[PDB]
Amino acid sequence: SRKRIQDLSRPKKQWRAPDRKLFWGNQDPIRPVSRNALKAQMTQRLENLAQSKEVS
Amino acid sequence: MREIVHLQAGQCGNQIGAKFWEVISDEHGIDPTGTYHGDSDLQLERINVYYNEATGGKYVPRAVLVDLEPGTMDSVRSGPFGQIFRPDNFVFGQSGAGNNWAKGHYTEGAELVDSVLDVVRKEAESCDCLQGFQLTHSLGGGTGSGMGTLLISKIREEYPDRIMNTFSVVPSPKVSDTVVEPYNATLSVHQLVENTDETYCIDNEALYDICFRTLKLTTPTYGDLNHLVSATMSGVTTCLRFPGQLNADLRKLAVNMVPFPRLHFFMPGFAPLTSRGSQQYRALTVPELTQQMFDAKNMMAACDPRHGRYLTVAAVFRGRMSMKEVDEQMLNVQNKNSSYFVEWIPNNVKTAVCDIPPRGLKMSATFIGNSTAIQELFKRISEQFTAMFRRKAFLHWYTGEGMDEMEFTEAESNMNDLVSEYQQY
Amino acid sequence: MREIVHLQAGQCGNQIGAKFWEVISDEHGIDPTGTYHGDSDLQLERINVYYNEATGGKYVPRAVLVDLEPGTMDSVRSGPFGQIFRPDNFVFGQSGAGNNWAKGHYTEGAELVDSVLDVVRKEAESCDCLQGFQLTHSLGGGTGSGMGTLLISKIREEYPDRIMNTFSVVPSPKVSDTVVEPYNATLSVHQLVENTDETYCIDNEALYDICFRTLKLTTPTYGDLNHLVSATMSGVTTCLRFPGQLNADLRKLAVNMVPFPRLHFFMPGFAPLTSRGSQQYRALTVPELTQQMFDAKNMMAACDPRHGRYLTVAAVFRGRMSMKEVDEQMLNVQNKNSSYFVEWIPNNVKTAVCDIPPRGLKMSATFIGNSTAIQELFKRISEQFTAMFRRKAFLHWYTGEGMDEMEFTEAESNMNDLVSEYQQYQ
Amino acid sequence: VWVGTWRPHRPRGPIMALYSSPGPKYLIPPTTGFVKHTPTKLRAPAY
Amino acid sequence: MRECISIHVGQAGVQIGNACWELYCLEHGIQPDGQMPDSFNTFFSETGAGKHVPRAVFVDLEPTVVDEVRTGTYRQLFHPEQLITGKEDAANNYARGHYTIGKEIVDLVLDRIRKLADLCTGLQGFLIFHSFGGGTGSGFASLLMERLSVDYGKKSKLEFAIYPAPQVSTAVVEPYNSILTTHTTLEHSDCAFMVDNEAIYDICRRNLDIERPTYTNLNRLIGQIVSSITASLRFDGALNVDLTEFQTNLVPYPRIHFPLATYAPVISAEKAYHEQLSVAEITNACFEPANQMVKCDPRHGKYMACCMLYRGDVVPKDVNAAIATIKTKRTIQFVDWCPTGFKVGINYQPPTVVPGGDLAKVQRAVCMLSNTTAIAEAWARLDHKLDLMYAKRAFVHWYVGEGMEEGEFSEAREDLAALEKDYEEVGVDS
Amino acid sequence: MRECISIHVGQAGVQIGNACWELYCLEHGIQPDGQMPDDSFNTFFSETGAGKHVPRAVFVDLEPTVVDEVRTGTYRQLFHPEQLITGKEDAANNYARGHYTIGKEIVDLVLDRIRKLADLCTGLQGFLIFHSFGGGTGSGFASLLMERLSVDYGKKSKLEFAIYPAPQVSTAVVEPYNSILTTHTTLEHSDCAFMVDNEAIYDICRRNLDIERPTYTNLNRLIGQIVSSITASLRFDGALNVDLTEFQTNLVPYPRIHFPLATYAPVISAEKAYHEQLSVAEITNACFEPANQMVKCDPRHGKYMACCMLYRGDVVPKDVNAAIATIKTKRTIQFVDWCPTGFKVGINYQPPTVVPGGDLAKVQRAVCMLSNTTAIAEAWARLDHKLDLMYAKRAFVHWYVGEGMEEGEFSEAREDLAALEKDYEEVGVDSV
Ligand SMILES: Nc1nc2c(ncn2[C@@H]2O[C@H](COP(=O)(O)OP(=O)(O)OP(=O)(O)O)[C@@H](O)[C@H]2O)c(=O)[nH]1
Ligand SMILES: Nc1nc2c(ncn2[C@@H]2O[C@H](COP(=O)(O)OP(=O)(O)OP(=O)(O)O)[C@@H](O)[C@H]2O)c(=O)[nH]1
Ligand SMILES: Nc1nc2c(ncn2[C@@H]2O[C@H](COP(=O)(O)OP(=O)(O)O)[C@@H](O)[C@H]2O)c(=O)[nH]1
Ligand SMILES: Nc1nc2c(ncn2[C@@H]2O[C@H](COP(=O)(O)OP(=O)(O)O)[C@@H](O)[C@H]2O)c(=O)[nH]1
Ligand SMILES: [Mg+2]
Ligand SMILES: [Mg+2]
Repeated sequence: SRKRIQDLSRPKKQWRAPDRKLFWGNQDPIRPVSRNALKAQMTQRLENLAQSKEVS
Repeated sequence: MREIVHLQAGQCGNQIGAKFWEVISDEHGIDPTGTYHGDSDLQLERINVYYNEATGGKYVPRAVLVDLEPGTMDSVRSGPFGQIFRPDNFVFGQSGAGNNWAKGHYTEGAELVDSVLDVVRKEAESCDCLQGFQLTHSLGGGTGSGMGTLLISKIREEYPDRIMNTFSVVPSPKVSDTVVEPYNATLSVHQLVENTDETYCIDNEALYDICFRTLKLTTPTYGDLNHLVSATMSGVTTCLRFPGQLNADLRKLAVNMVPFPRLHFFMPGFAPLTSRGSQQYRALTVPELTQQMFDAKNMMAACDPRHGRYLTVAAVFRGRMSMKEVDEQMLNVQNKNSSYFVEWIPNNVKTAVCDIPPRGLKMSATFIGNSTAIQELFKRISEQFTAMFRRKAFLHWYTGEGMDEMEFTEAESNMNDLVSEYQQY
Repeated sequence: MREIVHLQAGQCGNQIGAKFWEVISDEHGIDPTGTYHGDSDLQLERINVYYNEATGGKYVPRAVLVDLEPGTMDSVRSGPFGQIFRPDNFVFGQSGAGNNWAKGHYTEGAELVDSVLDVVRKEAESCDCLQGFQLTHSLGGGTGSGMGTLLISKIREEYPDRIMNTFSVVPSPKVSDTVVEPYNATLSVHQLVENTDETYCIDNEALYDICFRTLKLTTPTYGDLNHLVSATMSGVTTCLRFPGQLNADLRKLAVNMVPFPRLHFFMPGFAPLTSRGSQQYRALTVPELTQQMFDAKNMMAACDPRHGRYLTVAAVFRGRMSMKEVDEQMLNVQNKNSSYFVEWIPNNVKTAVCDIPPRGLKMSATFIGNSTAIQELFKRISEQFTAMFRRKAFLHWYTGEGMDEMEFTEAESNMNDLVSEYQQYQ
Repeated sequence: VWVGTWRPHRPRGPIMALYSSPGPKYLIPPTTGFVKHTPTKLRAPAY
Repeated sequence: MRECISIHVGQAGVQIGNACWELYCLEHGIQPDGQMPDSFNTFFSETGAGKHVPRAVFVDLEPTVVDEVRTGTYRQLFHPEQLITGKEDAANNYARGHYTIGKEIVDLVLDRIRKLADLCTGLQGFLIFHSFGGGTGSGFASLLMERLSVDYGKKSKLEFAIYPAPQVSTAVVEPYNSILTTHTTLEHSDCAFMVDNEAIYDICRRNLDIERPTYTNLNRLIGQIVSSITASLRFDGALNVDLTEFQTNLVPYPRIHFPLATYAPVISAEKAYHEQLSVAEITNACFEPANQMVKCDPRHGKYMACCMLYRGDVVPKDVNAAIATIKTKRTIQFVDWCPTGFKVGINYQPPTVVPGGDLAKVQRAVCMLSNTTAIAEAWARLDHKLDLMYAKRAFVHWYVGEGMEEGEFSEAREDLAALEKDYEEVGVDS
Repeated sequence: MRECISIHVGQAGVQIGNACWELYCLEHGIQPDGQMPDDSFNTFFSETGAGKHVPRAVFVDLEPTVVDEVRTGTYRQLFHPEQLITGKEDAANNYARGHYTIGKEIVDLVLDRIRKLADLCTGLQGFLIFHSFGGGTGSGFASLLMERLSVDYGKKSKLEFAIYPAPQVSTAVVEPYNSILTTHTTLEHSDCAFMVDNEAIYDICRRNLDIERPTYTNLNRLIGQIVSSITASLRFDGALNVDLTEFQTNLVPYPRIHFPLATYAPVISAEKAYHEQLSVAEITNACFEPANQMVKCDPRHGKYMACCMLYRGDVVPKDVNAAIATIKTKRTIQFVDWCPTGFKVGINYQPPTVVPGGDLAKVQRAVCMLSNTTAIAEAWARLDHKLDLMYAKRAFVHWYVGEGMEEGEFSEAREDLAALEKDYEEVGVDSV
């Protein structure tokens, strides 16, 4: 019967992931940069997104 | 006889300088009409530093009002203390730069510079001796961060030896106010390091935290926020205007504070900050002032003292006290938490004591600090810049008005070198 | 110039220590506003043992008011002496305490401890010379029992030589107002045994019996309970404030009191208690205090002192008495009850004679006793703990919030060790 | 943060004030047509 | 800073909330219009002109009850968005309650719950009003609180639900669907009080002199206990207890979380001008077998954890003697693994009376909360009554025709047998 | 200094202008008949020496049936008689006719009126094009006028407030023809395009507002109200002023990606906000609802890249960033990795006005949220699906080529819109 006591003693199951604990007065951002857009991303070939001049 | 000329560009610099010219007109007793209405002598024998004379006893301030958007001109002109400024320094553009550095520096911001250099030169040629250049602006705006840097480049290329002072606000780490904040922030102050020698980084979330959890104000507005900066602004240059027992000018706030020409970034402060609900429950003494000077709750920057290590510290005291308890308290500061001070400099503090405290209070202090934790701010700015740069995220508004791809890389390289040299020491 | 820092954690602790400032501010003649309006001049000389200063002559005590719920600061600020504290000295929380260990020690309390050491270092560094720390809490809840016990650990390592004056309200054998009291008692006095230097164990049941039987109240309110505790509270530190023929400070009441570092749990008391209608009937003399001092029915702890021996006995006499009497009766009670005093300690009693008694009495006394009979209390707390541990009654509520199984086992083991040392030297 | 001998104490569990209300996340059914209508409008007749 | 959110699902909850949101208006000072002629913050927010906002949501799939509420004298008090109607009834079906019609309206009621929780700073729990019998209060509240758990997490949920009375009922499928109701309770609920209808009838027949009782008297007698739960939350007292420890000091094991409710001094106004009650007998007035709000005999199980919230002019000296003389007798029996037993709560506010009402103006008033092993029989009879219907597969075709399956029923019977085994195991001594 | 020119054309544009100049006259002291019973009226009104104020806009249409009521009704006293340009024959749901045969001819007066309106204003700021995407005069004539203005005035800013075809509600059948064929012309010669549709405004007027059976006046007054705060900072002093030319360097990361959304949060009835406190933290939090948008898109499947908040009236500058920070903490609003900053704030010192007797409620707060997302890419997928199903058998091509030009421009739609569809996918791909 002791295994049943161990079965009720198992507390619970959680559903909401706890929210992020934030600290103020520091130079850290709220949403962290993923470190793969830091120095691991590379540009694409059709990235011709430049400034559109006046007419000619 | 020993003058300082004030400059401001942009909405941020203009609305900070407005509160500045209110508070320093109040310390010297000048009404918004322009006459003298103080009731002493010590505020009248050194008034020419910030003001000029005129016929009939009119005291005209020495300031330069520039902005490419003329919207803030009508706001500061029709404000409380807006009728003292002379109507010839009001130079303005018609097309606003609008948070673009290229419009503020190269193609439109440079076209109004020939008009502002004339007024700056005319102001600087009517003084007996020049000591400072006071600039207030925003570090990631368009006109404040665009033409203020151009102005100080022109001044430093024409006046080589005069000390210059920026009182500028920096982008906050928690909330963002513009999407092009990293671009302007990185690319404008990589001409701050090689030009300037005494700069003051101010945040806006730390000022809000000061107004909420220390001053305890329920509705802290911008008019009540720029007064907080203007207090430190007026408190830095106190020994120039009033006598004292250990008098330090701005030049002696440079040798004792700047050991290397790159490392010159300072975080300001102001000690006697408390709510009116506990003003009577404290006693205004030197120990609580020097305790709250070195607290994170009385600084204008979001850099904690923990993150780095203090190099130099300045602390200007005002009022009637004695100096040995001041020096003893500085010694206990150096000796108690010695893990936050550099070992290879024996004394890390500079003290100056004035004689005239501000109105209302009986004593006041002004905290200026140098530490190797300001590099944490530039690490975040370089992080954001490199994240926004390689996708060419907002380079469309730059490369079409006289930019280059490699110029951004040079700015990021300078920032990485600055952070590396801060870490090295 | 010899300073003591006051802390209060939990609403029970805040209630028992909030009235404590009433018997001190009136002893020093201080208005509830804070100004001085007394008649004498001796009570103003040593006022920097509990208070601070302000311009214009207002006096503000040092206190770190700490709680987890903002439902106390609308009450203790609105009480009789709410205006005397300092608004920046208030520390609060948002979420509830829940009367559990995890929300005082690990999850909620561990967030708040960085911001209570800020005000502890605010006050403890503006003093001249520090003696120690004064803390009011309970042993059957979650805030005072758990978070204050965290706070003594977060203070003790910073100040390794100062003294920790804690004040414990112990769960009673017959009355309990909480269902998880044995857990919060064992988890507290597992770690309370090795940081603080003197604990004053107080039972609500014995103190209620004192209120019903000795001074004859029919309807005892909580304020009249806290007043009776506060008399002893201010009776210990009366040598720091007023002159005396035989002075004995807080450190002298620490060396002479423990023979071993872990047997430091004390039974407090207060001698001159009388009914309402029998105050002016006669003058109080010194042979009629020791009979009120050395009886089981004056003791604030439910453990009957006659179920053991006494190791170290204190008597903080307050008033203008002779010294031959206050030693001759101690010799007489030592010879009268030989079996209630140990054999290997020759003198079992310390006397300390002050001068100033409290207002309303021309004479007073204070009793602090360290007796072996308090091992009965730990035994019943351990048995009530193991009653809920042979079947894991409420371990569901702890183990889901960072708790783990076997530290309860080692805390019960720690209680067994404390019981065996307390019995072994008897 | 630990850039010396001092460090901040770390709570072992989540704070109950963190468990707050999620913001805009639910799609509430449209009020035009017949394919998906709220039971709060008197619906228009199809034919 | 001590907020509570109230949800009223089905008719059996909205009809109680009707009495509750006039009792709370009388307890403070807000005319039903909503305006005023500072502790009301735990049920009301503010406007610029000065109206007060009830923090409650009124939802049902039948527009009748909310429609007659809107036409009454509460139109100005409420906002037209907490009064959420529906088109077509849940039709007495646990399947229909949350699968076809009740599946969609969740996205509107939850959006309004989210707008209610953002205006408060100290939100603690949920006050859901439903019933175990029908389909709106049993199916919609099921899935609603089910995804409330994934919407908020550790924030507690307090249902005030009624039970199938052991020898009277209205619906036939009440035991067929009440078992399926509890398949969401023991993992998304922490304390749901059980107050059926027959025992309130017996209470108002014996303790009261009233004849032909209506639903209004039962709703008021339930709302008195509901208001007494949040007494220390709104007002000051000697022993302040809130919802967060109410979760802990009452519930030993996560499955064993269904306690009882009892309001002791329900004495008629006609017999109120002569006698004045006292603490030493009002404590015994909670533990009588004929004074409780569920028709189960307490001798049938040992007590586990008791919680009494004394309200009014109560001094803590004699509640000690009350519990001490409670411990001495033999009919009131606790478990061996709980030496401490009880939980004491004292406030400073006597209960409010309602004009044209039934209760009297008493001085002291104790609300008793307790869980006992006796409720295992109250589940055992509902189990057996479902087993008799299921042996011929009676009403299965009215449930599998909407979206449920027999394979769901095959995972549905055995958990309540496991719960009976849990109660039997936790009842024994060591 | 701070003047702007707005062009109204078509029927949707002219009715929006009819509703909008009501609000423009109501904000200032200008009567509906021109006079008054101060330098904040120079952005929208000129001054004549007799006290008459003349508006800075144009009303151009190829039909007279909708300009006649302006020329005869309440506002014939206000607008310039030669700015009230009327046509002869309708474009009649045809891009080709109103772009090449009848719309080519009348612009010699439209551009002349624009020139004479531009010779009064000194510091011109930009252009506000008011038309619809699914007509002939709205989608063809305004397109050609936008070509001519781009090739004449150079780098002046161009803004579009246009009516987009809803996925279900649509009154015409040639909508995907002359709607997609406008997009060859828009994105090359434009800086922003604030699209709205008609189904989402119906939902807003029905659920947030409580008006039943809404005519076009309600939708057009909502449009006038949301464009009333887009030029709020150009004329009213404020703490954090955001002028017109800094909209584009905040909203536009790439010149192709300049198709943002629009949202006006405090839209509510008189007897609904009376039971409400309308704090800042619960107004900007309502700008991010899917049910508050003026275009039917799902931002849950979209990825925000830029934002702007333009507050009005009594707004404390402290609760704004406190409301942004809690948004940053919530996970329901996800940004892209290459925008770590996100937001832009503007605070003004003027409460929003309300029309007297109108459906809106008086307040002293107003929030306009402008943002571009990747969820707009689904609003082009449905029109591409429509054109692929309709052009597959050459449904209505004879009405288009009958004006004299080939069907090659229809074949130019698929590669251009395919590029606009796949680069939107490319700019939202994560870091991998
Ligand atoms: N106390 C009280 N009980 C009620 C009231 N109305 C109904 N009941 C009880 O509720 C039971 C009926 O089941 P409910 O859950 O209320 O049914 P419902 O809420 O209308 O849900 P649906 O039948 O699906 O519409 C009956 O046995 C009644 O005892 C009421 O107004 N007050
Ligand atoms: N919201 C709103 N939409 C309008 C209004 N007036 C017209 N529309 C829209 O305009 C669309 C018709 O396109 P238009 O550009 O007006 O057509 P046109 O201007 O008459 O030009 P032709 O079609 O060639 O005759 C309809 O689908 C409507 O959705 C209005 O007042 N309010
Ligand atoms: N903290 C603070 N920041 C301000 C204040 N006024 C303006 N700013 C900042 O200034 C920046 C705008 O700079 P701006 O003057 O528009 O640059 P410009 O366009 O080149 O003139 C914003 O990012 C604000 O954060 C103020 O009173 N306090
Ligand atoms: N003797 C006495 N006991 C008290 C008083 N106030 C509270 N208590 C006791 O405190 C116990 C509850 O502790 P509690 O305050 O809930 O613990 P906490 O919430 O974690 O601080 C009860 O058993 C009461 O008997 C008091 O004024 N005097
Ligand atoms: Mg129903
Ligand atoms: Mg047309």
